[PDB]
Amino acid sequence: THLRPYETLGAHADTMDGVTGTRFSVWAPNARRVSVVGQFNYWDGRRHPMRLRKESGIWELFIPGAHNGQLYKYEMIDANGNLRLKSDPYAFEAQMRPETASLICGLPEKVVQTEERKKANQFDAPISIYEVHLGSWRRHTDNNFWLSYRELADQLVPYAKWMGFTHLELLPINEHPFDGSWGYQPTGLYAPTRRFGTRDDFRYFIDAAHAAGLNVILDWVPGHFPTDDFALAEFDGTNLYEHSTLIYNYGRREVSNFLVGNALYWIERFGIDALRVDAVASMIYRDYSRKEGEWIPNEFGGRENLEAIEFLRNTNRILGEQVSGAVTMAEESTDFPGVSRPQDMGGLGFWYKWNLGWMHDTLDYMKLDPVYRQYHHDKLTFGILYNYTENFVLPLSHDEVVHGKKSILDRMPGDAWQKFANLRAYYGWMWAFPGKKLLFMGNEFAQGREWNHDASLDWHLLEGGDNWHHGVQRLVRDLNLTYRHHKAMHELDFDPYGFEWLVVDDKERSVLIFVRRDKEGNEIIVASNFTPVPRHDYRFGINQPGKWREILNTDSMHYHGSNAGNGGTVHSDEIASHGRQHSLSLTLPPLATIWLVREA
Ligand SMILES: OC[C@H]1O[C@H](O[C@H]2[C@H](O)[C@@H](O)[C@@H](O[C@H]3[C@H](O)[C@@H](O)[C@@H](O[C@H]4[C@H](O)[C@@H](O)[C@@H](O[C@H]5[C@H](O)[C@@H](O)[C@@H](O)O[C@@H]5CO)O[C@@H]4CO)O[C@@H]3CO)O[C@@H]2CO)[C@H](O)[C@@H](O)[C@@H]1O
Ligand SMILES: OC[C@H]1O[C@H](O[C@H]2[C@H](O)[C@@H](O)[C@@H](O[C@H]3[C@H](O)[C@@H](O)[C@@H](O[C@H]4[C@H](O)[C@@H](O)[C@@H](O[C@H]5[C@H](O)[C@@H](O)[C@@H](O)O[C@@H]5CO)O[C@@H]4CO)O[C@@H]3CO)O[C@@H]2CO)[C@H](O)[C@@H](O)[C@@H]1O
Ligand SMILES: OC[C@H]1O[C@H](O[C@H]2[C@H](O)[C@@H](O)[C@@H](O[C@H]3[C@H](O)[C@@H](O)[C@@H](O)O[C@@H]3CO)O[C@@H]2CO)[C@H](O)[C@@H](O)[C@@H]1O
Ligand SMILES: OC[C@H]1O[C@H](O[C@H]2[C@H](O)[C@@H](O)[C@@H](O)O[C@@H]2CO)[C@H](O)[C@@H](O)[C@@H]1O
Ligand SMILES: OC[C@H]1O[C@H](O)[C@H](O)[C@@H](O)[C@@H]1O
Ligand SMILES: OC[C@H]1O[C@H](O)[C@H](O)[C@@H](O)[C@@H]1O
Ligand SMILES: OC[C@H]1O[C@H](O)[C@H](O)[C@@H](O)[C@@H]1O
Repeated sequence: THLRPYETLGAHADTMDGVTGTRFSVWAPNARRVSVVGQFNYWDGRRHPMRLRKESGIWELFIPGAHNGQLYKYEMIDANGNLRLKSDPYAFEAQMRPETASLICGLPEKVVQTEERKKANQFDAPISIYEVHLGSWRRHTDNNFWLSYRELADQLVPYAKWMGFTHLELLPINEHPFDGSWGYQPTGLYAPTRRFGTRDDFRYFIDAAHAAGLNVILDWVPGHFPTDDFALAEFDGTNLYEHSTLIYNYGRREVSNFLVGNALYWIERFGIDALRVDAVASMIYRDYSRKEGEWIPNEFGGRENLEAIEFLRNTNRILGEQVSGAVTMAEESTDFPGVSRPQDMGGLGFWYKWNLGWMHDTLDYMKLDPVYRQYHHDKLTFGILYNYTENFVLPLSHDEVVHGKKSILDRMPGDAWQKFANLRAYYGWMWAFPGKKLLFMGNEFAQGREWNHDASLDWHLLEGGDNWHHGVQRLVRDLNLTYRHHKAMHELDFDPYGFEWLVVDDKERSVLIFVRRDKEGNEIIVASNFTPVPRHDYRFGINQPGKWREILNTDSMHYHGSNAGNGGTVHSDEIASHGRQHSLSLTLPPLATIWLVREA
């Protein structure tokens, strides 16, 4: 019953005696005095000094005629007799950057999650995420002004839906004061940033996404305490939200009530269908060793923060009980055990983990010159080995395209034509490899310079006639749309059944072949030739003979590939290859991957 602090704390419309006003409550149990100051009383806190309930530590007071729209603050004298104003930790709407004051409105209406959105999160579901930072995806050209939440509905959602993505993941939209944090250093946890409009424009924007068939993942930030002025730091003159840099005292009921509630709020009150936490490693460790001693099983040097580890665990359980169908995802880098394993098994309790190791391993490989990929087969092949230890998302995130890491396009080897060929052949490996898929805005049309959180994306790359960039984009649209159609590509991602090697070592040629199969037993053959060399009459074993039809060739004219493929429907011919009792002779185009389906 303390899992929706937001439903009662903060500032909410109420009616007393039949006189409309607004009701104010703030948790500040070591204050000597609290007052609401606002427009309604000309920022004079003498007028409306609040009332303390010693039992709970909450200050209360109802102001008549105070209506939503009007800015306010809490002016307290803290526990030590100092004087400061505080912004509402439960501000649902806030002034913009330097202004930093809370606007009064209430909760939006609860949003009920459809059976359709709930199926889209499930492990058997095709899950292709399109990751976006709203502040830098497009801009108005003349102004270089931000697209509003409302303009983002007009543009982003038709564009995400068009491209065939399944989900839409936004970098944090909690209110924060500086752009370059990207939103991962917040101030107002319950307020969507005013950059792009009002709280209800945000609503209108996710409602619009919903209506177009997209789920919305939201980067959630319980890991980074709010360091700035008016934040929570030393909230009532004591260390209230924080511990004696700065970490939340998660062990304290009201703080967990604050943060677990934040999750329910975003899910229940805006209809967000999934939350992700960046940098769990930061949250669950700390720089210094415990110093009480060594009561440490899973040796981590005793810098583990158990208090925080219980928090993630407890949050996942509550989110399971209370809002089933919404899910949570994590990115953790210390190889911590079982971030995506059930809490009961002792895991963190997250549903999917970002597969940072597979992204590191593949890009390195793809980085290399095609003439050396013979000596590094392991980076493609060892991926499957660890796959069944987590429920993985193949990332290609915003973090991999910034700060001196070249764009994903810049890492490819070739002379121009080569250079795009890798990408087209890469993506079609990625989409065929076990795991859900996440891709960051810009990668889809093979942008060339790094992402600039301070600028629109180089959309101009797609002005002009069909070119290399139109080809990466169109391929991706096909990868998705074919990915979504074939149960094989997504049903058994986490079952050893769903994947089987057909050619783990043909190392010299750098050729790799495997299949993905669903629960019925239908298979899809995928073939990648990671060397610029074309390959004809290539032969290898199959489990199922019959008619095989090329459903996607990475190399085709539309993607500005060679356009040279196998031709038409291929029929299996009995020859002995790899002891499978059936073999195929195929064209392995140059720097391209191939996908085959078997015609009945
Ligand atoms: O050499 C001269 C000059 O060059 C440089 O200035 C360039 C900027 O540095 C550079 O950023 C680029 O600015 C880009 C911008 O970064 C990028 O986001 C992109 O803008 C897109 C919009 O996002 C997109 O919407 C579309 O705009 C639409 C709009 O959505 C729609 O509502 C309607 O208004 O139609 C618009 C199109 O007309 O497309 C644009 C671009 O295609 O592109 C920007 C480029 O304009 O380019 C600047 C020009 O050089 C150097 O920085 C400077 O030192 C040099 O003096
Ligand atoms: O231009 C826009 C285009 O959009 C739509 O076409 C898309 C298709 O709907 C979609 O299936 C996909 O087409 C793929 C195709 O699936 C894939 O097999 C591959 O086609 C290869 C052949 O496999 C290969 O044999 C070779 O064709 C040879 C042929 O064998 C030979 O007998 C002789 O005819 O020479 C041919 C040379 O082309 O190469 C082709 C490559 O085209 O790649 C296709 C393109 O990706 O994607 C299509 C484009 O998005 C609409 O259906 C269509 O009306 C529109 O024109
Ligand atoms: O429309 C009048 C005025 O609006 C804006 O100024 C207001 C601020 O936006 C608002 O935050 C508030 O400022 C208070 C601070 O938050 C608080 O820390 C302390 O300094 O008390 C202030 C109020 O005295 O109120 C002001 C206006 O009173 C806008 O920025 C102005 O351009 C505009 O003139
Ligand atoms: O033609 C390139 C074009 O593709 C997409 O435009 C879509 C549009 O989003 C849909 O609403 C519908 O009209 O189909 C169009 C393509 O046929 C992209 O949205 C757009 O950026 C791009 O220029
Ligand atoms: O000056 C560079 C940038 O610094 C910070 O990101 C500020 O929030 C932003 O307003 C400014 O443009
Ligand atoms: O720096 C950006 C450039 O990187 C590489 O040169 C790409 O080939 C080119 O397309 C892109 O414009
Ligand atoms: O498949 C033919 C290809 O051979 C090589 O990759 C060339 O670099 C490229 O220009 C050509 O298109």
